[PDB]
Amino acid sequence: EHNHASAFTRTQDVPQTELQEKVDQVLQESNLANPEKDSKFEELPEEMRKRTTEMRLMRELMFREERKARRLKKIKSKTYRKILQNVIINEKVNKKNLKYQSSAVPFPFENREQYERSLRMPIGQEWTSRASHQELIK
Amino acid sequence: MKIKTIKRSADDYVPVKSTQESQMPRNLNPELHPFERAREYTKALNATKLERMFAKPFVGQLGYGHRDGVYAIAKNYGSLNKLATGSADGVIKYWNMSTREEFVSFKAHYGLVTGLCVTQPRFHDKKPDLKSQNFMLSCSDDKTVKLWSINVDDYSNKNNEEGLIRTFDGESAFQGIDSHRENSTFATGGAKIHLWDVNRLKPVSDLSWGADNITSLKFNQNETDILASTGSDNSIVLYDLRTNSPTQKIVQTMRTNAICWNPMEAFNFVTANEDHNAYYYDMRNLSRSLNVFKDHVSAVMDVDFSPTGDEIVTGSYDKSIRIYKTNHGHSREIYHTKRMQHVFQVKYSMDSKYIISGSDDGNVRLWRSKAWERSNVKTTREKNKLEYDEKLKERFRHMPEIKRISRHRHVPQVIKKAQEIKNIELSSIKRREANERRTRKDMPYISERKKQIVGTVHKYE
Amino acid sequence: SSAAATDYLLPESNGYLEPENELEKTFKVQQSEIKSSVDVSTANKALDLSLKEFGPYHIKYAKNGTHLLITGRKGHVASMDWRKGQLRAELFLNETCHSATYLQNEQYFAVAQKKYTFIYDHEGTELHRLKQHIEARHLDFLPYHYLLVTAGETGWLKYHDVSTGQLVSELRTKAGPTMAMAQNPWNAVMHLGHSNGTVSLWSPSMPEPLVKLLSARGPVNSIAIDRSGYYMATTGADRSMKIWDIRNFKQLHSVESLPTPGTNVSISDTGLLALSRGPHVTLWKDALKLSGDSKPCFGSMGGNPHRNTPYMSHLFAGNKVENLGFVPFEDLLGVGHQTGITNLIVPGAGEANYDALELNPFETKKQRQEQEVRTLLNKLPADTITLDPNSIGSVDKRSSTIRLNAKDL
Amino acid sequence: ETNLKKLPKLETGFDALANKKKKKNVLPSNDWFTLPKP
Amino acid sequence: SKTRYYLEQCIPEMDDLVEKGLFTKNEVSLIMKKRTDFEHRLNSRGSSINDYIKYINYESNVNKLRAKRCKRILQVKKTNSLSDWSIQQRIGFIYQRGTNKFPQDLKFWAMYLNYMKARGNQTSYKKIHNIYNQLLKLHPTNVDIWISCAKYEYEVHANFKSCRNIFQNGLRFNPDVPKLWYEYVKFELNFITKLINRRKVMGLINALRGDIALTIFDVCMKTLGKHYINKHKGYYAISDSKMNIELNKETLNYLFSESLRYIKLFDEFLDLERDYLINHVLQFWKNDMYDLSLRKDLPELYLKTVMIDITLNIRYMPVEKLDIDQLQLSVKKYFAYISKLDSASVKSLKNEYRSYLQDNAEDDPRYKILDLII
Amino acid sequence: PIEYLLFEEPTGYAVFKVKLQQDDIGSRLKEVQEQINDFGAFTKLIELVSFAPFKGAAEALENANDISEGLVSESLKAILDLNLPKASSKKKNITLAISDKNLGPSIKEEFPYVDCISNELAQDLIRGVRLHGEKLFKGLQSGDLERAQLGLGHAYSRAKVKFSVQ
Amino acid sequence: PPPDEEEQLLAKFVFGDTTDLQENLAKFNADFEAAWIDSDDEKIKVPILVTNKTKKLRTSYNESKINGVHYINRLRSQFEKIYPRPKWVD
RNA sequence: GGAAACUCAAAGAGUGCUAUGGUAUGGUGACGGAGUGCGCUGUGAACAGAGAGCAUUUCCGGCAGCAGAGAUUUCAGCUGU
Repeated sequence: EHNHASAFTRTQDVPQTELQEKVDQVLQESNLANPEKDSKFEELPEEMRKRTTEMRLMRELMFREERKARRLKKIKSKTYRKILQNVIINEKVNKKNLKYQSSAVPFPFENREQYERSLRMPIGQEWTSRASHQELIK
Repeated sequence: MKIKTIKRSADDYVPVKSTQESQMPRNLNPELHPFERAREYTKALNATKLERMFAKPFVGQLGYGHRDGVYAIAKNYGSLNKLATGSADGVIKYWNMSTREEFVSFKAHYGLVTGLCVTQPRFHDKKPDLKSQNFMLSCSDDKTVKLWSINVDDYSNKNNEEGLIRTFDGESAFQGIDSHRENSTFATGGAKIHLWDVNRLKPVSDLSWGADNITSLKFNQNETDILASTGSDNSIVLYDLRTNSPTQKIVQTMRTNAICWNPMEAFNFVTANEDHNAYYYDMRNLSRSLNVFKDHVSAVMDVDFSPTGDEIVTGSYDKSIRIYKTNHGHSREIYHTKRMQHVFQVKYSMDSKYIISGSDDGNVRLWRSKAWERSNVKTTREKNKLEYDEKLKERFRHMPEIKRISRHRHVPQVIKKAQEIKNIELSSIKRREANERRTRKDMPYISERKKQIVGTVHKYE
Repeated sequence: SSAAATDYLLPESNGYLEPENELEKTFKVQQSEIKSSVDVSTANKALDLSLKEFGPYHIKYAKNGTHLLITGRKGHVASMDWRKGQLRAELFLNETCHSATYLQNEQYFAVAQKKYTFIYDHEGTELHRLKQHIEARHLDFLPYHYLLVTAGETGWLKYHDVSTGQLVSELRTKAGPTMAMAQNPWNAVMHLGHSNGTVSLWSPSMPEPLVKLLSARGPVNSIAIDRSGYYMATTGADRSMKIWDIRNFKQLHSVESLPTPGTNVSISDTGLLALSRGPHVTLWKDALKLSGDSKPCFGSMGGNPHRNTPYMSHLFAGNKVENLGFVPFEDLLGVGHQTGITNLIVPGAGEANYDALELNPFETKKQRQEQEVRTLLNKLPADTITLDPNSIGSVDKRSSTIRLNAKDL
Repeated sequence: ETNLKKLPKLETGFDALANKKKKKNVLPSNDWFTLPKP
Repeated sequence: SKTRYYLEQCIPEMDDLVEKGLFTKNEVSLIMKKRTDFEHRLNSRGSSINDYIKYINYESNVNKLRAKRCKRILQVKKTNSLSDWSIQQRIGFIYQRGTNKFPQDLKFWAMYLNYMKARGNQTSYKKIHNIYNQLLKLHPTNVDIWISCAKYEYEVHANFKSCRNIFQNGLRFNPDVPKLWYEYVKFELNFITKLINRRKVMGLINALRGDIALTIFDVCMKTLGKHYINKHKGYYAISDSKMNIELNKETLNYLFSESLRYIKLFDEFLDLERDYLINHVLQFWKNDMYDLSLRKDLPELYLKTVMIDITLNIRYMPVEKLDIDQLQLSVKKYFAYISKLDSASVKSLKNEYRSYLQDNAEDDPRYKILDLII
Repeated sequence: PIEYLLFEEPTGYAVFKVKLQQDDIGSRLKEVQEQINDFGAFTKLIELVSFAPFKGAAEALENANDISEGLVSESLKAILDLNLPKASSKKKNITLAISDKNLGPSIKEEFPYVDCISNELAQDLIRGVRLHGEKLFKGLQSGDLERAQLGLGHAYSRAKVKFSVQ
Repeated sequence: PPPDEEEQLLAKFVFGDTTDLQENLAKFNADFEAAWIDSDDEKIKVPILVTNKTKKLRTSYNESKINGVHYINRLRSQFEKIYPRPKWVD
């Protein structure tokens, strides 16, 4: 999988419009990779209680990776701080529907209990839910 | 007294606006749905009958065939629809199987082109242009291996000197060829098996066990440095290309016509030999086959694996081809035609859905691997119906009434009569060996999977 | 588990009526009081046709409750959409008709006439005169098998395939005329009641009855089977209702000495038991259960809670009812009697949640067409009718239960 | 900080378009080639 | 059917929601029959985005009732079981289905984005990125989506690199509406203002200029002029030189009115070098525009830019110390204008007098100013 | 693999994403040849991911001439750079299905990571989306496509012949 | 577990409750002692369970004999439910 | 034979409608989000990234006090339980 064609970045990494090459030659006259703007905001009890205005100022001021590093620094600092009979059935053989039942037990099973435990549940739409039907027929 | 009846209300069951479908309330009570075994038995029976009427497997022959019967075929393992075929009169052809028409033909040699395969030739001075040129090389009995390039219209990136970029040369004839799947290498069997690369005009190494010739060759597809070959002393030899040497051989009863390696299991291969069956062998233990695929009635000429590794196709000297599930050992399907004679080459296309057979009247024919299966794209209702019917035929597979229908084919008269006299012969020898076993003392029970190996170098402990 | 979790998705709830007092008995609740207490749609479903001049009307509903088929004893057969006002066949066949049934639809119905059974299309043109089925008195259609089953004054039971057109089976009952007849909806075997007091369970494969039960003394006036295929209520002419287990063939209940012989029984989809003894119709709730506290009584001697008094009763004071039939997915009991038809609002008496792809009460013309072709395509063969339905995937009860590995051969 | 609070922000109409509502009413409800039949 | 699949996907959350003893079976059957109605209306024929919207509103209402009933019954605010995220996940999937079916109503797309943003910590910003990516793919020409995408990723996340990439890609797609140009110069001025204010703040606790905004200003003028001369006179150039010069004049009027709006909403960025950043637009407008804005017609525009260049230091309050410093500059401006102009001389004199009188003891220094500008 | 599809049309450019490949070997068969006529199965193959409409009839005529003589215009560059993923140029390029074998070279001249296919599979995918048209686009264009076709055909013809109204 | 008014409002929305709808349809309404006592019935005492018609005007299953004024009121309510009370009298 | 129709049925043909699950939502606290590490894309390096993968105890989905945010509900961080 290649990196997706996003609308948050440049899909060629060389300036593709006149605007882009103008902005990049100005920005390489004065670069803005923001290592300076990382080291500028990577600096900033009574620091907790009294500094309730410069804290909000630095919160508004800091950039994306600066705020990520500030969250990581606060997380690491707090984690370092804390830790006669009535029924007569006939038993004749049903010679017309002994063709609807198999002759012996088929190969992968060892007995008809196993084999009929395979056959015991219908996979139909009418007898399972839709999700179970799909799991049974894929 | 409190009282409540059924209030059906007609807003939930027949819709207000006419453009939309009606509600289908369900209720999964088995009281509501009574005949749950009989109903899906009849659906499985109607699925087997629908398969037996939808089985129309012949797609079409491609082109006009050759002039003198197709004895070599090679697919290329990276493009879906391209196919190289060579005949007895030395002509080779490259095929677009979409339009069923040749990109190019080539009077390649003078004798039989006895082998051909395809390459991505790793030259270290030039760069291979594989988006507009395809490469096939081919060996014949006039002591030549020739490498050809083909102009291919598959990408439209560019806009050119097509044929015969080089000519390797041996002192004796060649009989088989297969290309390594990397590193510019191929191997040719013949009077002796040589290894070659596409830069040097001479063999890098001769890797022959003894002074007995080699009839066929296949490289492995994964673990690509393991070769296998069939020699006319009924021998199957494995070679390794790390050690640059043969590895182990076995001698069988009759002669192995072909090998194909399993593309999904990397140590299993299938041999196709002259007693009329195929043998599924493990490379790590050649003392026993791990399957025998038995249903042919004359000498099996060629075998191939599905790219899913789950089934094999197997064309034989009785003028018919047969498709086998890999775990069973009998034929799942037989394809025949009154026009098809003596199928000498079979490949299984990289789609795993079509089967290419080269016969010896000249023609190369496409078939469906699943005959009842059509190749359109399917809406979810028909796709769900088709896989529901497959699962239902699967779980009712052994009922006698649907087994006698799914088992049924029309086989030619010659194959049917050979089949029934083969049956009465095998039943007679089982009767006589049962009598002989009743009398005599120590008759060992030899397995069917061992009944066809006369011996093995590098014995197993 | 996932199939049983659908009871959340079930849309409707079953009906009931509950006493909420100890002075308020449930069998003394009047039909006009029900029609006042329930909604206008159900009150309009409780129809009443007064058809005086032709005979007592055998009633029949389609398997979804959309169509009604009445037959006068004299000649008057009318197939109609009882819930709209649409009749689609009114034919006066001036010989004494006995019974009728729909086949797979409102589109075809079979009537049992003076002797021969006839088959009519949707608008009433005669399609078939069956030269077999010599004297039918009882017709019933088997919808999953497409079989019209026929019994009557001859001692013969005939299964006729409606789709192909072919008489599947002729079976000698060998017990004289067939006094009653019902179909097990579970496994499609036919319970016929004879003049011996004997019910016999039949299949179109075996030329002998699958089972013979000794239900009553005298003859057997009526048989009804639950739709779960578990219980069977038989009324004899010896003033005896008897509830039977079908699967294990035990006799669950024996209500002897009814005041007059029960001429009909019916069992709803929710297991009510509607017995009819001439002018009277009497319904019991939870009577088809194993315990002796579910034996249907007629009064509770001193207020015993362990006595199954009637769930509701009605008196057709003028006449004697001909037959009973519950309307399939609604809370009604259609009783056909000497002066026509009457539906009764019975609140506990119907499956509130049908399945709409088995059989749909709101189905359209295109849905009827495609469902007809699809059920015709998956018609079950008549040989698959066994006493249990789950015995056509198995192995033989011969052919040893361990599979054999040829060493032991 | 108040100047950063009062700097002109980027304006859209997209989430207002999500929270938009309407004031709409409802208004009420030969061939070229055929020769003339004489 | 697929309504059956979705409806029985809804069952484990109400398994859990009956086990946690807040709902009962008879009321959860009622919410299932309402949800059955909605799922059938969704995936049947003749479907509507109002069916989708009413389903989302119903699911949000049963979510709010579930939260209320949880707080009243269990006296916790979440049961940390399945039944507190499944219903918001359902709403998100109804939104995804609706935007896959009818990807044409930006009201529904923006309701999706609003609910997905307001879901809070539980959502993922890459999940918002995915629906921004596919929405910008389907509607590249609609420009408020580009503004909203970049506004979400600067005014919430402060991601300057990705915000610059969004604005450059949008200006690649439709370099014709001036609104995207103005929001890009607005973003660049906001970014450089935050840069110099964090510099000022790090100074007060403890090179890279508006020339970006000037360069995008320059390409804004060039490409907006190109696209107006290509938009009007549309098919061909079948027009004689009278109509060609009429067109070129009108594009100069169009472009210069947009730069007038640019300076009008450019003045309020007064934390950077606002004098330099307005004077560079002044010097970029002062040059020739190939059809004699000064030496011919648009002389009213030349007088407007001359008045702007005069008052460009006099953009001040009634405390007129800058006027007392450099009103001689305005006098020399009026003299240099009236040395050439004929009626624009009297117009510029009366206009500068009226402007200074309207904008400017305190009336006695203003009496000195009135005697000066009299 | 035919991963993306580029359909040019008078209202703008459309990039579709190929969901399911059609058959290569069975591409001449009856069911494969009429699945592109059935719409219920063609929507299993093709999904619309992007549609950049034109700025008017002027840019429509410019892009009609550029598409006619086989050049990548600036709106093409914009929509392809938005939609196609940054694949490699030496190993597994992203595959775009076009209908013009001499527009392909202009696409690889601008995006070297894109190999372009216009053979019979891409041709019948393209004529499937031509056969269905307004149904694939889900309602997202202004202007009826045949009305824009009439305008663009008349404009293209008068440009090509230099029709003067003087 | 008390009730709540906001909870019952949006519960009436979610469960689809037309109870207030039927209440409003029933509510809206389109808005825009005796001259003799005989002193014999009080000391009479009737049986109840001797005939089937009077067998229905018991309030228990243990009542067998009731007082006369009670019995008169029972069959007055029974007369009122045979012939319902019209509006012209009251 | 004929006439009528907001009449009742039985069927045939064509056309219309995103008619779209190639194996169905981002998540049964079994979970999600944040961050890190591995992996991936355009032999080592820095750079540019993708959302398309995999861990595990790094934190959060606990409570207040307090200021901040948007239209009385939700949203955003410091000091301890």
